[PDB]
Amino acid sequence: SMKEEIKRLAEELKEKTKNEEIKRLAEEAAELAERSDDPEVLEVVLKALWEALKSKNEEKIELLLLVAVLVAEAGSVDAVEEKLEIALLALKLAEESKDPRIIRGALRAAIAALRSDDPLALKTVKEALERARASKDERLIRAILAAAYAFALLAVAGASAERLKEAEAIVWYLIAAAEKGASPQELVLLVIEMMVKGMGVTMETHRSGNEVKVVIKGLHESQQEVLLEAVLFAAELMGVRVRIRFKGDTVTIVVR
Amino acid sequence: ERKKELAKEVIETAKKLIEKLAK
Amino acid sequence: EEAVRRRFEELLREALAFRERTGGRRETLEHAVRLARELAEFAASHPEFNRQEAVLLAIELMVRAMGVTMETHRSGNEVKVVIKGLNIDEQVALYRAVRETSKIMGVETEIEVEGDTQTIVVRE
Repeated sequence: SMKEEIKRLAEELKEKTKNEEIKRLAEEAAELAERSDDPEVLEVVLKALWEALKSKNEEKIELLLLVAVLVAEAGSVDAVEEKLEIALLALKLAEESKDPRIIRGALRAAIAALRSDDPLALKTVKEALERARASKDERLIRAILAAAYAFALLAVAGASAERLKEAEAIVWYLIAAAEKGASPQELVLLVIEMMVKGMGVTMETHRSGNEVKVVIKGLHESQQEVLLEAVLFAAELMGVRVRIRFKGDTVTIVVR
Repeated sequence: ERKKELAKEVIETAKKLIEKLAK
Repeated sequence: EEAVRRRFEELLREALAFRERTGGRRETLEHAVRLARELAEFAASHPEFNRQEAVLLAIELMVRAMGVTMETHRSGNEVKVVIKGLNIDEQVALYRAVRETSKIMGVETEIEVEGDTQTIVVRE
């Protein structure tokens, strides 16, 4: 079968690269391909897998497998139009930029977005990708994608639709802040403030000595993981170094 | 209908980005 | 004590034989956290085994199933184990596992995440 080749080439790729990121993505792409009975999606997965085996840049294998996972989630049976729209924006935006951080950020944001069937969430990342498609400011593009991915992580977590409603305004402020020329340090803080507000918890951000120190109490275990994923990805995307220290459900972040 | 349009648009663009990342 | 260490090798040959073998669920990063929890649940059953030793054995049992490095420098009654070379999904699995094991062992630990490195301070 067309899925039989996908399983063979996917399992044959995990025994090649020694990056755990390649292992989880190639396996995830194959698993999504078994649901999709669309032969056109099975062709994109088979072409991306066969082209990723030949390439050995590893980071190119990442971006190639990212397209395989994204085009497979869109090929999921009974896919809403807006889902396919979000993917096209990310696929186009990845082709329209040379920074590998934008190609990864755009693809990963759309992948996490299609995970949740939340219509308020699908529109927040869709309008965000449209705005990044127009501007050429790389920092603005990365901030829009970092906010779209963090917003998607809140929706995948399954927070209240009211909580996501508040988080939407934080995304709008975040995209506007990068439009006004905000620093990369302060934009990450806006990403953090969207997480604490979208999960119904309180914060206590401090600031003294050219180093913002945001402490957050009340976060449960699962909430600290969703915070850690969004804050880390946004930190790597914006390009700033942060420290996320844990101690009895009191996360403390140090940006600089 | 338009879902069939965006269906082709996602599949074509995906195969175009794959070729761009390959070279 | 003598039985606590024996259970560690049974789980270490499970974490290594699972990370080595191709196929199966490549998403069994939870199986690593399962092995770390099975080790500390066992260690809690023997209340004479060192808590700090149980957490250190679970962190090591984790980094073997993930395939990363681990260095431990000891100061006073605290040991500082630093794990290096983690992606975002590994930063979350290692954090969740150390958070589980030190909780089911009833011992204070503090974590610090930064990029690809995760520093753990296991204190008695």
